[PDB]
Amino acid sequence: PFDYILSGGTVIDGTNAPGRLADVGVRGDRIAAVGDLSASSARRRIDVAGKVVSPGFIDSHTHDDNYLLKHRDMTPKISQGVTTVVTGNCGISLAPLAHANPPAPLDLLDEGGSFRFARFSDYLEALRAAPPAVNAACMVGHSTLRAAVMPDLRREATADEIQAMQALADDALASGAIGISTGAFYPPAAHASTEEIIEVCRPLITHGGVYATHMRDEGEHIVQALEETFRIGRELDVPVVISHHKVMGKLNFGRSKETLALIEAAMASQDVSLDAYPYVAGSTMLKQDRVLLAGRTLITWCKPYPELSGRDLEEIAAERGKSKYDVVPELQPAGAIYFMMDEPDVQRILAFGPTMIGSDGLPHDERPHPRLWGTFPRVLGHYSRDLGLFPLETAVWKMTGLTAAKFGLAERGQVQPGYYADLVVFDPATVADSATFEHPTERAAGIHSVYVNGAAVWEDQSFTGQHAGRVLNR
Ligand SMILES: [Zn+2]
Repeated sequence: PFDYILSGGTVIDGTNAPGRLADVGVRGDRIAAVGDLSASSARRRIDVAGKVVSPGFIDSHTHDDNYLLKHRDMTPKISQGVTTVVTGNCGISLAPLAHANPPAPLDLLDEGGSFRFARFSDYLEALRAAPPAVNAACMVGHSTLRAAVMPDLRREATADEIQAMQALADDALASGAIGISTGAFYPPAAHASTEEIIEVCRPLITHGGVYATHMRDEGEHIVQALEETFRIGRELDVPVVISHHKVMGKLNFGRSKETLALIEAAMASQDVSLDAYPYVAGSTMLKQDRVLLAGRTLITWCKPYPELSGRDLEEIAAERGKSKYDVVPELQPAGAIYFMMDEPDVQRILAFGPTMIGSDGLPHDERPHPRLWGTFPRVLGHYSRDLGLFPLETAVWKMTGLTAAKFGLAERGQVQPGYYADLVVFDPATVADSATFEHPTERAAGIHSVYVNGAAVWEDQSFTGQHAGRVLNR
């Protein structure tokens, strides 16, 4: 007999097909059957009339590396329907690095002494021994590798340093990492050359992993950064994933037309993917950057002056008699939210066929960007239903089947017999992001229940206590 059947709802199967009335039966960690299951014995037949049963949402871009260890409930994600997270993005991974004061932006993962894993395998073992509520597909970050190996980050790595970093990356992949990410936009890797990145990432071909990247620049020089990324992909001969695609700064508004055209052209000749979050503001370390600081900027946390959390940086700066750019050093380390994108570009990028959804949530932040709690329902409700940017099945595909295919997460991302029972039950009419910039931790509406490997992890608007997630391999 099946353990349970989600009966009477509409199945949106993750393959980008209009929903159809069908039941979903689960046995253990697997979807046993899909269709009219009235004739199948089941221990429970759960009524989900009026709801959609879809595959669990796979987050396209997280910084949950440490959150998985410290807050196993993973409430910000499971409350949104997320069942799997891709970690170790933008060159930032929790492991391998034993360091009491890692360089920003690695601090976005730190709760205080969190960087304690000398080997990547140590980190994966900790996850497997105390599993989180969601599955984890983990990448190793090139900036973490530089921090672990280089005595001086302000220059290109020597061959010896490249050898040490490549060895750590190869061990990580052998242990289960699904790829390597870079973020040369950030200080720890700003001096890394294209060749350094290529040499450290060589093992991806041998292990069948992916190359993910926070491009070197996402503004004035985004074409050069895209070309660098495509070149790295061709040299590595592995799939590339462009993280949180955007065009930032007023001088670049509207340029999504140009960037998406370059990406679409590259996709015709090499393997390229991209993801994005559904908002007009970014968030990361507080950084002295003319473009990030051009517009409205809010502080998310601040080490030297904790009282600044939540404040408007222009006010802080002006009261200190400085521009935002000049006041930044005295406030570091800190985090911020930057209103530097334009709605038409965000919509064009979200609607671009291949764009996967990634929240880019920064879970340890005191006053976080709402994308941490509202990304997926914002796409399903606001964008799909309310604005009609894409039909619901396409919005679901962009956070399920597409993502599972690009990251190579076998037997996940689709409601198919034999696949793992990572599932979401949501009300298409009411699903909505409730988190706002003012109240960024509000739980989404319309998420009825969420299942990971067949076990309910979210029910009655609460974590069930099921630590059902698994560390995944490509
Ligand atoms: Zn990034």
